Amino acid sequence: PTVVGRIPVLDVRPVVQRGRRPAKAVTGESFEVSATVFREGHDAVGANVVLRDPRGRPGPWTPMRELAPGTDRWGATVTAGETGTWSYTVEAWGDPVTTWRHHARIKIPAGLDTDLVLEEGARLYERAAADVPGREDRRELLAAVDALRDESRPAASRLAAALTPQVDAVLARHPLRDLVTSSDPLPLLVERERALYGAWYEFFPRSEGTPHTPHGTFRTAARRLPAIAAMGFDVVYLPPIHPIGTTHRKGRNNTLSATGDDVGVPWAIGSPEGGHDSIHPALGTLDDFDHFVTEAGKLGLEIALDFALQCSPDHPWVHKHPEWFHHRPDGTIAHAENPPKKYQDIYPIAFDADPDGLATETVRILRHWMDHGVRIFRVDNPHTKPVAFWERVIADINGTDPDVIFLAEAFTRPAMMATLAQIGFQQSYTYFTWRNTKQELTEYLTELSGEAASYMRPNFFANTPDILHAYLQHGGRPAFEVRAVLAATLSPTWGIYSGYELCENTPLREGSEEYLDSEKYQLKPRDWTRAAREGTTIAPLVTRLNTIRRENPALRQLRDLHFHPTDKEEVIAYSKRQGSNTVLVVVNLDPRHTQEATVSLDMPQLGLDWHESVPVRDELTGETYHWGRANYVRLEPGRTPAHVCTVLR
Amino acid sequence: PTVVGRIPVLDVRPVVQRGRRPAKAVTGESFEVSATVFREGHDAVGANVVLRDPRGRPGPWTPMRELAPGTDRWGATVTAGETGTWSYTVEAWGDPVTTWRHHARIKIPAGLDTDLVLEEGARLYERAAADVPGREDRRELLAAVDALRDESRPAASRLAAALTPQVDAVLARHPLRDLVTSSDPLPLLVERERALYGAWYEFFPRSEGTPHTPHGTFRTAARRLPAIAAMGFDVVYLPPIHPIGTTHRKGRNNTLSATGDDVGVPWAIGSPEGGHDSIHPALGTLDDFDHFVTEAGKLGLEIALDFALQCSPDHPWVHKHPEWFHHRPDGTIAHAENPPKKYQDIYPIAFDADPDGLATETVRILRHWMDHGVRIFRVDNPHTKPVAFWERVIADINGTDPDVIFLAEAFTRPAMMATLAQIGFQQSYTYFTWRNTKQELTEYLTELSGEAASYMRPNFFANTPDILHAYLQHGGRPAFEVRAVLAATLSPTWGIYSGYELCENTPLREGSEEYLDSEKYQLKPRDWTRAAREGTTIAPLVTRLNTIRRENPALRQLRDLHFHPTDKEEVIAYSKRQGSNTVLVVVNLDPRHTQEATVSLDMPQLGLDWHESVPVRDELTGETYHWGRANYVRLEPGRTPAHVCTVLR
Ligand SMILES: OC[C@H]1O[C@@H]2O[C@H]3[C@H](O)[C@@H](O)[C@@H](O[C@H]4[C@H](O)[C@@H](O)[C@@H](O[C@H]5[C@H](O)[C@@H](O)[C@@H](O[C@H]6[C@H](O)[C@@H](O)[C@@H](O[C@H]7[C@H](O)[C@@H](O)[C@@H](O[C@H]1[C@H](O)[C@H]2O)O[C@@H]7CO)O[C@@H]6CO)O[C@@H]5CO)O[C@@H]4CO)O[C@@H]3CO
Ligand SMILES: OC[C@H]1O[C@@H]2O[C@H]3[C@H](O)[C@@H](O)[C@@H](O[C@H]4[C@H](O)[C@@H](O)[C@@H](O[C@H]5[C@H](O)[C@@H](O)[C@@H](O[C@H]6[C@H](O)[C@@H](O)[C@@H](O[C@H]7[C@H](O)[C@@H](O)[C@@H](O[C@H]1[C@H](O)[C@H]2O)O[C@@H]7CO)O[C@@H]6CO)O[C@@H]5CO)O[C@@H]4CO)O[C@@H]3CO
Ligand SMILES: OC[C@H]1O[C@H](O[C@H]2[C@H](O)[C@@H](O)[C@@H](O)O[C@@H]2CO)[C@H](O)[C@@H](O)[C@@H]1O
Ligand SMILES: OC[C@H]1O[C@H](O[C@H]2[C@H](O)[C@@H](O)[C@@H](O)O[C@@H]2CO)[C@H](O)[C@@H](O)[C@@H]1O
Repeated sequence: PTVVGRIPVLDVRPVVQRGRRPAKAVTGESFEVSATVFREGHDAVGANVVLRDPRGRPGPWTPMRELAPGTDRWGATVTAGETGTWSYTVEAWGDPVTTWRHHARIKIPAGLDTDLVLEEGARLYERAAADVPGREDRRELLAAVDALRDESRPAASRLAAALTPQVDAVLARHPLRDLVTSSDPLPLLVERERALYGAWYEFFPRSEGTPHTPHGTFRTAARRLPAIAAMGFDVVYLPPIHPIGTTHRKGRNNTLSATGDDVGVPWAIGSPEGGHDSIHPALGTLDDFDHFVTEAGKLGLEIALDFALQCSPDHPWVHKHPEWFHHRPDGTIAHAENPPKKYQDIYPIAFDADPDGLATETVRILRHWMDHGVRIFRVDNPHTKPVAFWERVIADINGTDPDVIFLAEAFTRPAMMATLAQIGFQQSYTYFTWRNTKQELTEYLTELSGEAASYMRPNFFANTPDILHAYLQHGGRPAFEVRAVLAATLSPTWGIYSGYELCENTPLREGSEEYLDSEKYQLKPRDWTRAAREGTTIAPLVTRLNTIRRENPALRQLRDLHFHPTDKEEVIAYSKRQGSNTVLVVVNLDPRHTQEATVSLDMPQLGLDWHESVPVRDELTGETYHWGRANYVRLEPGRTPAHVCTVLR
Repeated sequence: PTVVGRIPVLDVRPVVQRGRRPAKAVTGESFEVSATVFREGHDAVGANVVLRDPRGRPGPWTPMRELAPGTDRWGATVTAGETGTWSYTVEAWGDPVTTWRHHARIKIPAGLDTDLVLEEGARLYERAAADVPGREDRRELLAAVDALRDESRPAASRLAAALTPQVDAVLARHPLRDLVTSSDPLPLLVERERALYGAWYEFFPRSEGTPHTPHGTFRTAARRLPAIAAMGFDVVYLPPIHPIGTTHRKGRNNTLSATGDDVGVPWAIGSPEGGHDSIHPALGTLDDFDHFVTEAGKLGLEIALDFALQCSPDHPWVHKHPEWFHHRPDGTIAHAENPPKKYQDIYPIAFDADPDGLATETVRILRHWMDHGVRIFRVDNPHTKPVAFWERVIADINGTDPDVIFLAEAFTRPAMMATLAQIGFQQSYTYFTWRNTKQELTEYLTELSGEAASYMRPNFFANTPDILHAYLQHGGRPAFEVRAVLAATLSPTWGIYSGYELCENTPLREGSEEYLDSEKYQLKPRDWTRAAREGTTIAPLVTRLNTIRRENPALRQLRDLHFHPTDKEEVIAYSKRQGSNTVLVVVNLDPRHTQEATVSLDMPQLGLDWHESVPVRDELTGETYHWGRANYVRLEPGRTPAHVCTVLR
């Protein structure tokens, strides 16, 4: 057996890990399958994609086209259906009819061998006719065969009868394919919509309490849910809900020693009261949690729980499984670190003495929470545990429960970030927060919407408890408005951490990305009512963004994205499409100064001619414009951060 | 069972066809193996390359280094030995000693836990000692262990005793490696020196005849061999040596109808006198050929025969194997083409009726010529026969005869060119002749010396019978001098077609790359003696170039190559290295005007400091200079094309 087939079909993409891990999609998502296809000699080739579902059934006729002239790179768009493990193959073949046609068009006017040429075409068309199941379509091709062979008619007339639109239409649907050659199948893991698309809201239940009982419970924290669903979110991400240790507990503002009433950091998991399978007694009981989850569901909210594989010094594991920790020679366990950040309040796990015990327990924990309706886990700092540990765990859980979604909070280097997604994390946190210029934003989203989309699905949290960017610190409310538009229009999954709406932007100190008086170390009650009546919240903008996303398929996908040029460095423009839905966005990245610019649209990239002028609606205001090749915009910070326009049908 | 190992080692390179075809080397050739290596958490990793020979034996300790900070990309150089099929693995591991050292250097001055830290280092070094086979080296590490544990000594003193050069030296050779993880093996095909390195001379024996018998024979053509060996060539490439057909024979200057004396084109193979396994009767017999090959061998010349899988209309195959041709409905066979070039004098082979019969016969033919000492085949237009056909043929021939070398004359698109090498062609013709500007030359050689060197070995023919470039037509002798220098210094294989030395540069007409009165269609006798006495030949330059190549290992490899900047667009500078041999070349690409420029050497890329001034010798003249960071040159066309300098040790 040779490595190349009769008709070379090489380097099929997408490919992950040389085919050892699957490429990714979700239900209804489209993406481009490509390959390098060519043949010996000078005759024409064709190619098509054969997409096979989990039961092995082939999809529709999906012909490919060469993507640029002389490159021999071919592509076609395919669309995932139901969830599960799919496969894709590229078939390449000689296209003798295209070849003949080319030669005929030249030879026949030139009077060169007209009878031999026309007979050769007749025999090609007959072979094509012998495969066509339709009787009418067969009749049509035999009628052309007859015409081609009618030696009483003029050459150019005979030929023209084989080149009619209705002959072309038959041949486009049922082409004569010589020497069909296939690649080896590549795998596609198709998952549920939410893996790609969803809006996320993070908050700490404990901060939503009362004057009598400041430490909120699941019963009191439930009252925040309706407001969260009303802002248009689909997922509520909770920090750790377990008991919190006392030894080395952190006080307010990341101070080393807690005082008597300090609540500590939820990520310092575990005490004599319980570990990762338990509920912090101040939040209530498992039954209260079930109530929280039921009420979330009725509002169309799924819960994502935080999963942090680490322990406070008081976690039961410390004495029950000492070999899950690395001990120094005096028996002590060094506290966890991410230099120059220190986590004095927790111990890191050691994985190499009892990897089987750790796997078994981890998945029991996850299954416990799964039995209570948590189908989405936000995994804390996954890059500080072994990659192969996550690979085995996710495989074990998705083996019985494929719907479960894991989000990797890996703010680390590219290689680890990529690899974590490739070994099975459905979603990933990203570098979004550190992309604020037009050049940074354009470069990064080109990367994320390109080849990386075959393995990574990004979750653009405009802020987190650990990340308050200088852009927001220095920008104020207009900056919060911009970042919200960007996140919500550039990724089909975005998120905010509670307080973002209120434009909280006081840092711990100059040049830090920590908040001052961070909610990680203290209860942080918020006057939601006042903010709403005094209009000091960007909650209405947030709500509108999620509505626009729910109303526009283009914003619920990642891969179709194009950046259109402008004459201003502060002003950025882009478009996204899904079927006939097209969304066009123009953002002023300057939060302090009004910017006026000219936006030059790539009209073909919108599916229009250059001279066309088509109507749009700015969905933020309801206002209408007529836009084309070049357009003046004027964006005043505070009044408008951006135009988020749909192209009107 | 997981795809990722305990310590991630990913995307090992070189890789060809995802591991389905081997990466390439020759004996004594060095190249970089790389991989992406990292781990969970913050501790250090290390990595090494394990090269395994055909009998499975591991090479030496070959430690890798990260190639750029923060990239997680690691590399080391390896060197191929004997010929055959090898394998390479990258091993990745935790490097606990580097990690410990880092922490110690900080903690010990800071007075933090000095006893615990020093004991932890002691126990690492003890484990390191248990692996070390050397007794002296073991003693050295245990002495450090003792020092580290000597609680009577100052902390910083204890530490310093574990960081001495002689401790480092032991640890560099025998490191403590945690959690060793390997990539899956990748294949390497190591072939003989001539596959990469060699100088080629093409001529037509029939042109070297006598006044009585103008049509030269193998006996008369042999007289040219001594002069070819004296110019320093290693390989003589002969056009087809078989009988030439009569039907549709071409006349002089590619005219359609031959007249009574016209000899025709050697590529129009076959007549009633014989086919591809026969000798043209006007060249003599097989015994005469044996004499030619024997005399070539005594002069250190190997012969490459042309292999052109195509027929004249009078080849016996036409009636013996009609199913090896495609016949039109009237029974005729369309003559071969490469549009807009037509080959009326030959029929192309059809491969799909009797592929097995074509394979069997092709390899019998090659083996015939092999039994007569032809161990190199120049394959004519391989891209017009199926890629899998070439794969099967080369594999069959190299299966029994691994020393045989095949050169692909595929002047075609990148995909086919790349693939033909990857399926087993040892060498390839290239775009060299159409790369004449500094930008073209720099770009193309960066490509050839980069990733493509894992599968493709280039053969830079400065001219061929089918390619007389405009640069030579418009440049005259100074152009010939430049192109020679380039070809000979940029590739470890180069070549010329007879008459190049005489600066023959008259095209068929303006804007053609054909020679006027081309040797393909006529006997072309040359007064070699007169040209030598009158100095109208660049044979002395050619000879000097081949001597320089024979005297300098740097020019017998491809992959080590760097372009140094200059302030003149017409002047190009580059360097190549192999061990302590460094060659530096500066060429004036302008054949009409003197050019003066400043050449700014990347001194580190030469292995020197910026301020250093190294002596060089221009090997073309014998003159000596002292060169460094910035150097004035002045290059007068006709007097000097280039400086070809060796850096003096
Ligand atoms: O006949 C049309 C063509 O004519 C002229 O081209 C010259 C050229 O200027 C000469 O130097 C020489 O070209 C060499 C190249 O130097 C050499 O690299 C190689 O070419 C290969 C390319 O390097 C490789 O990329 C590929 O080319 C593709 C290419 O990527 C595509 O873009 C596409 O090319 C089109 C051109 O864009 C288009 O403008 C025109 O080209 C003119 C050109 O302007 C003019 O100066 O047509 C082509 C579309 O067919 O297609 C090609 C694939 O065919 O592969 C090629 C080699 O196949 O080899 C050539 C010559 O052997 O010679 C040409 C004239 O022969
Ligand atoms: O001196 C340290 C460092 O401090 C400052 O970094 C800022 C930065 O300006 C902020 O925007 C943000 O950084 C983000 C990045 O925006 C984000 O991309 C990501 O960074 C990743 C990179 O994308 C990726 O390339 C890789 O980084 C490697 C890098 O390729 C290496 O070249 C090497 O970088 C060195 C730099 O040459 C040097 O400038 C300095 O870095 C500064 C930085 O200039 C400055 O603005 O030192 C490093 C050598 O340590 O190393 C890194 C790997 O460490 O992976 C990173 C992943 O981090 O994420 C960061 C935030 O993590 O925040 C930082 C504040 O630290
Ligand atoms: O109590 C443990 C630890 O939690 C925090 O750090 C988290 C952080 O919030 C996550 O976003 C990510 O960086 O992982 C960290 C560890 O789980 C606190 O900020 C930290 O001070 C605290 O010690
Ligand atoms: O005899 C056929 C054909 O020979 C020449 O074309 C060659 C060319 O020289 C080869 O090196 C390569 O390109 O393939 C061709 C045929 O094998 C002549 O140039 C041409 O006129 C002639 O028809």
